[PDB]
Amino acid sequence: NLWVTVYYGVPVWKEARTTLFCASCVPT
Amino acid sequence: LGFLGAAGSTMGAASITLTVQARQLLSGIKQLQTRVLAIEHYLKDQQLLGIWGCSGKLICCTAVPWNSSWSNKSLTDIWDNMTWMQWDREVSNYTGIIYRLLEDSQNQQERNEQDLLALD
Amino acid sequence: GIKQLQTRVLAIEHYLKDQQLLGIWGCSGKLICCTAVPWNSSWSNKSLTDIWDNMTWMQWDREVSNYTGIIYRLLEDSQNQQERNEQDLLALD
Amino acid sequence: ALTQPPSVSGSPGQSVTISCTGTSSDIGSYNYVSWYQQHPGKAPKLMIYDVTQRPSGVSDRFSGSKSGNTASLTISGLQADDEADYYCSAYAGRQTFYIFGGGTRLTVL
Amino acid sequence: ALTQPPSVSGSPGQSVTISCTGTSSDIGSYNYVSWYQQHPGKAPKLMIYDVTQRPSGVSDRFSGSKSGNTASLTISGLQADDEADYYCSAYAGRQTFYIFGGGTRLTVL
Amino acid sequence: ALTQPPSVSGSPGQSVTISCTGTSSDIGSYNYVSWYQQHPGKAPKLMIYDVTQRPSGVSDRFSGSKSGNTASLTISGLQADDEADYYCSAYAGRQTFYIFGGGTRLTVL
Amino acid sequence: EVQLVETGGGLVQPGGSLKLSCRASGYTFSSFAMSWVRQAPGKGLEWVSLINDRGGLTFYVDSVKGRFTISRDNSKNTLSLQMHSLRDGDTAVYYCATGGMSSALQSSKYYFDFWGQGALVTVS
Amino acid sequence: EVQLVETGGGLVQPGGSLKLSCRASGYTFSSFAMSWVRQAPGKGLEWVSLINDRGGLTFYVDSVKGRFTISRDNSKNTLSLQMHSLRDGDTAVYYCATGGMSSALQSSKYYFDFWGQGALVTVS
Amino acid sequence: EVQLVETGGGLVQPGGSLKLSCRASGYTFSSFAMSWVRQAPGKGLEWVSLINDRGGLTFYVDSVKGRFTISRDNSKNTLSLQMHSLRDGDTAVYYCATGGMSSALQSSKYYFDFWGQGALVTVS
Amino acid sequence: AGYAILKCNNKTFNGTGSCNNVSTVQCTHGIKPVVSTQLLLNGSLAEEEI
Ligand SMILES: *[C@@H]1O[C@H](CO)[C@@H](O)[C@H](O)[C@H]1NC(C)=O
Ligand SMILES: *[C@@H]1O[C@H](CO)[C@@H](O)[C@H](O)[C@H]1NC(C)=O
Ligand SMILES: *[C@@H]1O[C@H](CO)[C@@H](O)[C@H](O)[C@H]1NC(C)=O
Ligand SMILES: *[C@@H]1O[C@H](CO)[C@@H](O)[C@H](O)[C@H]1NC(C)=O
Repeated sequence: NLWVTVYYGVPVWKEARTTLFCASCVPT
Repeated sequence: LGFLGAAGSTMGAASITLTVQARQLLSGIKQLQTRVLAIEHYLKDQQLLGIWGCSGKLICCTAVPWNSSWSNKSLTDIWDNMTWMQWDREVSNYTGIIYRLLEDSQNQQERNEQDLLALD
Repeated sequence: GIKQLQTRVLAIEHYLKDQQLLGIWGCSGKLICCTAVPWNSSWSNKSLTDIWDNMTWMQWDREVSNYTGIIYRLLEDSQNQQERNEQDLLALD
Repeated sequence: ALTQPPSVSGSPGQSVTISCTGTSSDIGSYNYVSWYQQHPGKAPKLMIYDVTQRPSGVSDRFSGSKSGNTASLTISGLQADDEADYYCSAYAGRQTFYIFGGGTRLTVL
Repeated sequence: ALTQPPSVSGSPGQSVTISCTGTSSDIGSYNYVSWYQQHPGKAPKLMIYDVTQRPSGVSDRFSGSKSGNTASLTISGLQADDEADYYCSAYAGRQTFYIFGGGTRLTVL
Repeated sequence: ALTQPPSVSGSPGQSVTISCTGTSSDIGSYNYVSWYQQHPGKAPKLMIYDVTQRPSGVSDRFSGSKSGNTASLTISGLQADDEADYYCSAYAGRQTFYIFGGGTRLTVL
Repeated sequence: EVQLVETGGGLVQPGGSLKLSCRASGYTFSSFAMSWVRQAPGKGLEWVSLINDRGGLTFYVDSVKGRFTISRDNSKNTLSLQMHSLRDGDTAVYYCATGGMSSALQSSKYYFDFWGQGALVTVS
Repeated sequence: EVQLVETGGGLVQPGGSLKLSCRASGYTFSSFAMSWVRQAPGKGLEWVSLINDRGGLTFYVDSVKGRFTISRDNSKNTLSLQMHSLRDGDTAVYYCATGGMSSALQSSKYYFDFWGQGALVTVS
Repeated sequence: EVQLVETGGGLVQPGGSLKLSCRASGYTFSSFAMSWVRQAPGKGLEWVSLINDRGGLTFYVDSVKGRFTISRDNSKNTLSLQMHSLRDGDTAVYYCATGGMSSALQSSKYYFDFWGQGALVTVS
Repeated sequence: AGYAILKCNNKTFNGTGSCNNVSTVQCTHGIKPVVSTQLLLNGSLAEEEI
C-alpha cells in the first residue's frame, strides 16, 4: 500500500570536512 | 526561502522547498580539488537518479513497495510529524537495500519497455 | 596547468548549471522544450511573425534580458506544481 | 451502476443486512466501499467507510463486510431512529470514480 | 473476426486453396498470418507461419501466400491423411492480438 | 456534425444571417469558426476565418460573430452576385479536426 | 462539528448558467479534497465532480464533462461550482462534500466524510 | 494569385487504388500545412486529411484511417494523396487546400485559405 | 520432441474459480513467450492470454480482462492460468501453446509453434 | 558548493554539546588572526556572561 518515492533536494546533512576558502582571497 | 530553511519543518512541508536546496549545489589546488569533488558528488547523485529512472525529477515515484521492516510508521506519523533529519537517522541502515531494489526495478522496467516497443 | 585546469572546471560548472536549470524546469534531455508558463505581453508584445521570422537570437536576448529572473522563477514554480500534481495523479487508484 | 435491494425490513431488536453488488472493476478490485445513512431531509451521513471501518462518532451497532463482488452493511438491534434511506458507494477507478447505488428504504416493523 | 470458407473439397491428387479474408488492420497491414491443421482430437499443429514460411518438420506440400487483405493456403497432391480442420490466424495489433477464423473441414473425395 | 439552415433568402439591399450551431467541444470551446462561399462549379472561397476576421481581398460587406455555441455570418446589402452555397466549419479538436456543415443556398429575391 | 454551508441555487431555463458556492468552517480547509454530489428528487445520489486539496486537479463525471467547472479558494475557505447549459437532467439537490482523494502523503480518503445541507437547483 | 492544380482522378472499381497529386505555384511551398477536402455530388464539404508544412505529421478523418496516405514533396512543390480500397462512399470531388495547421512558430492557421479546382473521383 | 502437459481442469459452477497449469520439457523454457488458447465444443480456436518469456508482461483478450491471471515460473518450467468467475461462455478446451512474442533481441515469433494436449473446462 | 556552516546562537553555549537556535550561514564573521599567549586579545565578547 506504500511505495518508495525518491526525493532530491531534501534538507538533510551529514558531518564532513572540506577545504573552506578565505574571503577578505576573494571579495566578500 | 533559503538553504536548509525547511530543515526543522515536517517532512510534508519540506517537500515543497526542493528547488531551493537543489540550486544551491552550484553544479589553487586546495580550492580546485573541492570544486572537482563537488562536481563528482553532484554527478554521482544524478547518476543514481538516472539508474532509478528518476532523471530530470525532484519528486520521483517508483514501483518498489515499502517494506514494513524499514519503518512501520504511518503516513501521518512521518509526513506530518517528523523532519527529514529524523527520518534519515531512522532509515539509514537500509539505503543499501532500497537503492539496489530501485536499480533492479528500473532494469526490469527498461527491458519490459523495449519488449513492449518491439510488439508490432 | 592551473590556468587551463581552472577553465576546464569552470566550463564543466557552467554546463552543469545549465543542465540543472533545464532539469528543474522539467526540460531535461530536450533542446526544444515546451512549458506551461504563459507569455506576459509586458515581456515582449511582438507577434510571432515579428520574432521568429524577422529577429535574430542576439536581438531577442538584448530585448528579453531584464526579465529572465522572472521567467526562470515562473518555470521552476510551474514544474514544482506539475510534480506535485503528478504524484497526486499517480497515487489515485 | 451498483445494484442495491430497494427495501428491507425487520422488527426492533433483529438484525438486517443491506447488500450491494457491483462488478469486478468496482467492488471486487477495490476495497473502498462505503455506506451512508440519509434520513428524509437534512443530508447523508457517513456510517461505514472501507470494508470494515467506521468514522468516529458512529457506534459499533453499524458494521459491514465485503466478499467477492458483494458488499453488505449489517445493523444489529434495530432502533426506531434508524428509519432512513441507505446508499452504498464504491471507488470504480481513476476514470469512472465514485458510483453510488439505489436507496434501501429501511422500515422497522 | 476473420472469414474463412466453412468447407472445401477435392479429389486425391488435385490442388485445393483455403482462403482467409481479414481487414486492412489484420492481414493487410501485418504479414504475420499463419495456418494450423487440427485433426479431430489431439491438438492443432502449425503448418504455415508468416506469409510464405513453414516450420521444420512440415513438407513442401503445404504452402501459402498473401495478396491484399486475403490470405490463402494451398495443398497440392492431396492425401487421405489430410482430412483435418484448418484454421487461419493473424496478428491484429498490440491491442486485439491474435484473431483466428472458422474451420475449413477438408473432406478429400 | 454542424447544423446549418438549408436555405435563407431576402431581397437586394436587405441583410441576411446564416447561422451555424455546434456543441461545446466544437464552436463553444474553440473560436476558430470559418465560412466559405461556393458558387456552383469552380471551388469554395474563404470569406470569414476566426470569429470576426476576414482574409485580404474580401470586402467588409461580409462579417460574422459567435455567441455561446452558435456562429453566424451576416451579409449586408445583398447583391445579385452573392447567389452561392455557404458552408460553416469549425476546429473540433486534435482528434476530430475540421467539421463542416450543410450548405445554405442563398437565393436573393 | 464542521460546517459546510452551500450559498446559492434557484431556478434556471435550459441553456443558462448558475454558480454554486460552499463555505467551510471548523477544520483546516487546505487539507481535504472536496467534491459535489447531486440528488435528483425521488432518486439516489450521483457524484458530479471532485477537486483536490490544492485545487490543481479536477475530475468530473462523464455526463458533465465540458460544462461544469469546479474551483476552490483556500484563502477564503470557499468551494465553488460553475455550471453551464444546465440541462433538464441536471435538476437536483447539490450537496457539498469533503472527501474523495488525498495528497499522496496522507492516508487514503476514498469516501465523503463531511456533507453540507444542500443547494436546490431547478431547471424548467 | 496562387495556383493549385490537381492533376489526377478518374474511375475506379470497389477495391482499387488511385493517386491524386496537386502542384502549387505563386507562393513559398514549404511554409503551409496542406489538406484535402471531399465534396460528394449534391452534398457539402467534408475534411479528409491534413499534412503539416514539413510533411512529418499527417492526420486523417476517422472514416479513412488506414486506407489513405498523404505525402508532400517540398523540392517539387507537389502534394499527393494515395487512396486504397476506394469504397463507394468515397466518390466525390477532392479539393486541394492550403491551410489547417501551423509550425508553432507562426500564427494559427485553423482555416483553409487557398483551394484548388478539384479532381473528380468516381467509384462504380 | 517438446512436451507440453496441461495438468488441471474439470467442472465448475458459474461464479467459481479454477487454476490450470502446464509443464514444459524438451527445450529451454525461459526463452519462449507462452500463451493459452480456448476451443469451445463445435467451435474454432480463440486466443485468451499471452505472457512474455520473462513473465513481466501479460496480455489478455478483452472478453477476459480483469478475470484471468496468467503466470509462469521459470525455475519449475511451469505455466499457469488462474480464472475467476468462470462464465458459461468460458466452457472450452484450453490449449497450452508456446509462441506469440519475442524479447526484441530475437526474431519475431508471431505464431503458436508448439501446442499441448488440452485441458477440458466445463461450466454448468 | 555542497556544504553549509551551521552557526550556534545560544548565548550561553560553552562549545561542546547540543545547541538549539542553530543558524545556517554562507561565511563566518571577520576573524582576526591575533597571536597572543595567556591573554586573548581583540576577540569577541560573550553575549551574556563569562
Ligand atoms: C517550529 O515549531 C513551532 C512549534 O509551535 C511551529 O509553530 C513553527 O512553525 C516551527 N517552525 C518551523 C520553521 O518549522
Ligand atoms: C542554551 O543551552 C542551555 C543548556 O543548558 C539551555 O539551558 C539554554 O536554555 C539555552 N539557551 C537558549 C537561549 O536556547
Ligand atoms: C558544556 O555544555 C554541555 C552541554 O551539554 C555539557 O554537557 C558539558 O558538560 C559542558 N562542559 C563544560 C566544560 O562546561
Ligand atoms: C536565535 O538566533 C537569532 C539570531 O538572529 C536571534 O534573533 C533569536 O532571538 C535567537 N532565538 C533564541 C530563542 O535565542
